[PDB]
This record gives sequence, structure tokens and C-alpha cells, in this order.
Amino acid sequence: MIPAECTTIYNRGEHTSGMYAIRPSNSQVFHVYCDVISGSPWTLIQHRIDGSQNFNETWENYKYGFGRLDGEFWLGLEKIYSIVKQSNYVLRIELEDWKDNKHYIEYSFYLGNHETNYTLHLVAITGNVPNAIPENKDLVFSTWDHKAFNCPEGYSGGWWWHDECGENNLNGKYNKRGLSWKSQNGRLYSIKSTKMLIHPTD
Amino acid sequence: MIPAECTTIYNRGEHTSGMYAIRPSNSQVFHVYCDVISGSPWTLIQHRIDGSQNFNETWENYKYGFGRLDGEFWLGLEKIYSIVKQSNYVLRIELEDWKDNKHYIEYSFYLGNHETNYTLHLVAITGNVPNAIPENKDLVFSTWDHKAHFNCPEGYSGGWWWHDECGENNLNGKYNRGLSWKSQNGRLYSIKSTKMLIHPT
Amino acid sequence: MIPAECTTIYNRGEHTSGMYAIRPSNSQVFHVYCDVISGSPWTLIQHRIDGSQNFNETWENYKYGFGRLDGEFWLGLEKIYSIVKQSNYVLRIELEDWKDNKHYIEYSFYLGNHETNYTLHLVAITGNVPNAIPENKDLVFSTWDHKANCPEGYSGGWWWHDECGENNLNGKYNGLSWKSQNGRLYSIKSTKMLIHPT
Repeated sequence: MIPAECTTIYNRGEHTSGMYAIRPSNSQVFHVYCDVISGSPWTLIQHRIDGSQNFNETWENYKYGFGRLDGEFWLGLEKIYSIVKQSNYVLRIELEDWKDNKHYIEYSFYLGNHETNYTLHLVAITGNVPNAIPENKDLVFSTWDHKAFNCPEGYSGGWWWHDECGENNLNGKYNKRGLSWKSQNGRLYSIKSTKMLIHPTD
Repeated sequence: MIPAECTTIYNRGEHTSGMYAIRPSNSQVFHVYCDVISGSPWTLIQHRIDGSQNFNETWENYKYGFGRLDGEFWLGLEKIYSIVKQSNYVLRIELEDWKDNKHYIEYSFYLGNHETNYTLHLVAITGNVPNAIPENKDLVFSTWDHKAHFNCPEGYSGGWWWHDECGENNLNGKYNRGLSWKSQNGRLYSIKSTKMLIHPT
Repeated sequence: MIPAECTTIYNRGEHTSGMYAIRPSNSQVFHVYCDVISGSPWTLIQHRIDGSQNFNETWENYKYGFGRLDGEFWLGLEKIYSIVKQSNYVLRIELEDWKDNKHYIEYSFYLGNHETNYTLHLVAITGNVPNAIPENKDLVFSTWDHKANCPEGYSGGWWWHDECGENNLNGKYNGLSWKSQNGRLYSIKSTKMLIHPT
């Protein structure tokens, strides 16, 4: 009776973005920000705006969530996995630079449970910004107090990593200039604000 | 049990503005922004701040809503009708110009169902700025993909209620300076932010 | 089932700050802002950002609350009492200056009902700033339209004693003044008042 996630909230007639209660299978009720983009609903799992929220958090906090749902936040790996579980989901990354240009990229992904350290497997689909995250590789999540070779760009924040590493840490240190997104070719994008958004494939 | 509208929320002791769940009679639960103005509760049905949200939406999305309840949004004609068909409602239009002067006007009104293309019938009650919307006339809603009648120049873009008289009154129009409000006998008002608000009479 | 306060919300696994419904015993449902500070949940009862909200409100609005839960607001004395009742709670005051620094101070307190004019009785516990509010004294609430006086209290609703002093966080914004008597005057840009159980 309580919707499982944002797509079913949308299909039940809530077509506006905002904060909603959901309850995925085998889970407690918790609140999410549902973000409708061009008529399609997403669950917002990460949001960064100005660096005010410290993202160099513990493993426990990256697992259960931190921040403010009306501002900068991280939903929580346990909550994200409760949504995704064994399903193929779609991940959208939205970056805005300091010149206020908007870039997006979408991936098809699978996510493992806490026993796999929430291993992420991505394949890029579309976007107007080149990919910076290794594709078709098992990416292991790590925090400052919970290391999985340690990537130089993982020194701050919780992120998914492989030996190839890279400048791709959207949960990295917000320098007070923003964040960095270095694609495979070499072009590095200065990032002022980020969103990470998911929705089921079907 | 679940409050019917923002006035119900306020009367049950919740006097802060914010996003709340409501369930109008024989309707599904949905969320609204309750806006209390000078100690008086209102249900906010549209809000425009800086023109970041595109308002040149489909008929389908004007029926069911679009946008961000904590920002720029349109509640949706089906949901507006679900609220108002319960009783009789006052419509408050609030306009902010670029000098940050607040202007307002309040109307008595009734609203038809989808079978009438949500026809609006307005009577101006009070305000501090001239009314620009034809009164005591069936105003038919139209969008870019859903035309009822004659195409008004201020209605090329957006979902709005129109009559043969047209006029510069389309608060869901293209946001440039900003939006335009002008009565037939009055001067043009350049509008930076808008609100549309309803509560029972 | 509706949780009774922000501690239950957090313990149930919602560790993000924000607006949530709650329902203390013998009370209607109402919404609060749960603020998570260093992994500990607090109920935000007062919040001021930039003076956009007018805090020279009437007694009835100070009892039932006013403002925006995601912005500047006052939760309301009746709702604050619904949470605390005759329990001994903990109060935290958060003061942010204009130079971006943050100052805090924590109190043990108990609270009286409306026929008491919501008397506040507190004593400081910790804090990186001196206290400007009289400790271990019964401070009674008053608004511009409801007296029980201090010149710092001509604007806003606040708890007062004969000591007075610039400690009115609900006072007139320009920003706000926090000064212990014969001490440094802090000009405050933003304020937070938070409570949680012991």
C-alpha cells in the first residue's frame, strides 16, 4: 500500500518532485526525494550544491544516510540497495559546472549487497558528457575508515573504485573549486553541483 | 482522517507553511504546498520564481501536474478540481514585480470538470491592482497541443484559460521581462514571481 | 505508526535532517524539522536565516507557531510543551555570526504550561560561548500584545526575567544580539534552537 519507490509514486498520480515516504520490499519505511525529469520519475540518491555538507563520512553513515533531504545528502547504501536489490536499474548523473552548463550521463547498473561492499557494475548508455567511471568492472565502495590499492582521489569521501582509479569522485572533497570529473580522453570538468538519480529498467 | 485541504490542516493546529499530504473527497492522496499568508491558510496551485521551469507543457501535464512543490510548479487541473468541487473557493493571484512590490487580486470562482476542458468562471472581489482576466465568462483552458475558439497572442505558450477577449493575463506564459499583466484600461505590470492560491469561502 | 519525536525517527533509521510528521501523546499530528547534529537527532524549534520572517508575532501565533519549517520558523509553545511536558529536556542554542563562525551552548531545562505563561527554567551545561540568559530563574514569556519589562523585548516573543540582557533570539532582525552582561557583544546572523530528551 505504501509505494515501493518513486516510479510507483509517479504512476499513482504524484507527478511533482519532492519528498515522499517509500517502503521497498523487506524494508522499513523511509523518505526519499523523488525527482521528475522531463516527465519520467527518478529516485534522487545523492545531491550536492555548495559544499556545506561534509561528505567525508564514516562507513556507517555512508551505509545508513547523511545530510538533508531538502539540500545536500547521501541516501544511504543500505537504502539504495533496498530499492535496487537484484534488479537492473538506470543511473543518471547530472553535473553542473561553474559556468552553469548542465551535463548528464546515464548508465545501466547492477548493485551488490553489503557483503560485496556494495559492488557497482556500470555500462554507459547515453549522455552529453564523456564517461569518467570505468565500465564493465566491479567497483568496490570505500570510505576513509573502511578501505577495500587505495586510489589517490579516494582520500576523502565514500565512492566506488577499481585499480584504474580516476578523477570521478562526486562524493569527494568540495574545495573552498568544487568537484572534478575527468573523462577517459583527458578533459577535466570543474563541477559545482551534482545529482545522482536512479529508476528501474522496467 | 487525512485532511481534505490546507484550511483543514491549519484548523487542526498546523500553522506553518510547507508541503503536506491531503486527500480531497473521493480522491487519491496527493501532496500540496500549504501557504499561510497573514494568518490565513491557502493551498498553492502554482508558483513561478525565476522561470527556470518550462511552463509550455502538454495538456496531459497541465491536467496531472508538473514541477517541484518546493519551487516552481503547477498542481494540475484534475487535482485543483478535486479540491474545489467539494465546496466554494476564493482564488488569490499574487504578483511580484522587479522592484519587489507585491500586488494581489482575489476572485470568487467555480471550475468545471474535464468534460468542460476545466472551464473557469471568475468574479473579481478585491485587490490592489487592476484585474486583467475577463469576468463572468466561460474561460476555456488550452495548451500548445490542446486548443478548445480563437488563438490569443498571449496564449501561444503555456496552459491558460482564455476567452475571445484575450488580454495580457497568462501567468503560465513564456518567462522572459518575466511575465506580463495588464488590464485593458491600465498600464503594463512586469512580473518577476507569481503565486496562485485557493481556499474555501 | 506516527513517531512521537525526532529521536524515534532517527532510531528507526532515518538519519537525514528534514521535515517529518510526529505525534506526542495527547496531541494532534504536526510536522517538525529533525536536525541531525554529529550523529545525534534534535528537534528544531526555532530557526532564523536572514530576517525574512517577522518575529514580532502575536501571543496566539507564538503559542501555535509560525513560519516555514524548511526556513525561518517558530514551532509554537503549545507544540514545544507537547514534546517536553514535565520531563527534563536538553536545550541547545546554535549561534552563527556574520564572520561564518559557529557558537553553541547546551542547557538542562524544564518547562511550564500556558497558564504558567510557559515559564522556562534552565542551567547551562556546556558551550563554546558565554550564556546570556539568567540561569536557575523562572523566565516568563511575553509578546508585543501580551505582557506579564525589557527594552530588548519590545519586539518578538521571549522568556524574560528582571535581569533582561541582550539574549532575545526572537528579537528584531536588522542581525541579532547575544551579549552576557559586561561581556563581548556577539552580532548573530543566524540562530537555531534545538531540544532532545536526556
